[PDB]
Amino acid sequence: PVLPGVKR
Amino acid sequence: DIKVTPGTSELVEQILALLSRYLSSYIHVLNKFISHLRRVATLRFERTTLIKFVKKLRFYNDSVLSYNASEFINEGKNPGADSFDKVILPIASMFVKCVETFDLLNYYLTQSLQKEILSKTLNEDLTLTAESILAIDDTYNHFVKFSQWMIESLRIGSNLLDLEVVQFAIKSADEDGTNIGETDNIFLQEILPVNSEEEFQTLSAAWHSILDGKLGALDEEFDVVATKWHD
Amino acid sequence: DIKVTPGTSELVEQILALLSRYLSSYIHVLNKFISHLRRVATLRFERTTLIKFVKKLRFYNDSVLSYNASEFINEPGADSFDKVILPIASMFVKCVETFDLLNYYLTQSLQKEILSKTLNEDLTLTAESILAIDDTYNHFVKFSQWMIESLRIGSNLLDLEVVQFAIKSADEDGTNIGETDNIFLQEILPVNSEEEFQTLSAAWHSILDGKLGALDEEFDVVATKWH
Repeated sequence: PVLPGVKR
Repeated sequence: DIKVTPGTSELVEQILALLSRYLSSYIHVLNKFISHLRRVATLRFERTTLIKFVKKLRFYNDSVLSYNASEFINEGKNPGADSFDKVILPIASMFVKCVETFDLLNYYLTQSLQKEILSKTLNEDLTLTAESILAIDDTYNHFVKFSQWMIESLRIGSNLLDLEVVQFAIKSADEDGTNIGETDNIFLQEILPVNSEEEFQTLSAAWHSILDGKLGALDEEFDVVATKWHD
Repeated sequence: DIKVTPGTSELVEQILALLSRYLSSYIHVLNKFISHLRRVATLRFERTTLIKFVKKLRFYNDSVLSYNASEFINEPGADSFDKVILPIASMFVKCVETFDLLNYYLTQSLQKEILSKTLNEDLTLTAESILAIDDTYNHFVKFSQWMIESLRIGSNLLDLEVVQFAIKSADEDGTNIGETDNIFLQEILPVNSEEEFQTLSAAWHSILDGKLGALDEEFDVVATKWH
């Protein structure tokens, strides 16, 4: 799950 | 700070359109369900509860569709102008109010009502599929995360814009001490600050594609579950 | 006199379904029109008039889709067939006259108002859609006449204005005693049995669905025009 503007 | 660009009005309209499809998808599938509960006398009052929820979603929807972004955005010369986080504040505020409303509707519809139907009807004709429930959560969790993104990236965050589920995940992880900070929970994943509207628009389009994907999958499961209530 | 046969209950539902699609066609396309007149301030009050009409169509539609035909029929001494049809024919008459009022406003009064206020045709109905409006109307009228006349349940309280106007205008003119292209003057043959009604009804069903199908088409292209 790669959400933009979000540091996983 | 960040000042508005000429394309700000359109950006706002696009973001609100996301929420409109979110609401309409619910209004569509619930109007079908409400219309079907009319023949089941034992669920007479659970029907009226859903009606109250739909009316709230309807109002949330025809308010979104009526809002003209260009009316509340002063541009001028690239000043004097409106700060960019000024025009986003009531948008994210709208999302929060709708998201928390969904959180209320989702629980009643996917937990309480489900258990009440099985107890009253003794069968599973009018229950939600396990496939649809996952679509409900998957869509909700991302609209939550997107709402959080609009707020934290522009640093317009406060206790008044906090979503409950995010705040629950934070404190639950703060108690159990979880962990190194891996992390699997999206509510625990930090938000990178935006330094320009040109970056906000780009990242908004990235979310717009993702949220439409979940919304598209949500529409699919509603079609399937509306078929189960055929007659 | 004719007694009801077991399959009458489903015949009734089949007839009401026809009226339900007729209503839903208007309800569907008018919702699009009302949702677009919201952005045109000069047509604010013309929009509220349409909302009133749509609400009325919603009510007629919700009543039809909720009517359990088997709740009002019993079947040696059972229900006479015409007595169970009268409430259906009465419903059609009430809806037709409503359509007549709505059609005139939507086809005549509103179109000339829109031209006068907006100075362009960006919100007007196409000439083809208007033709489908009347052609559907005229055939639903005729079908409403056939149901009433063939079962001999006619009176002054089930007369349609457009029918009675066509008759009086004919007897006053010269196209009275002719075969005439006018469908409103053509005589109705009295149905001899339950089966004959049920067959001719399915024949009307084929025709009226055809008109309704054509009406659905024109409604889709006029909604496009309102982009």
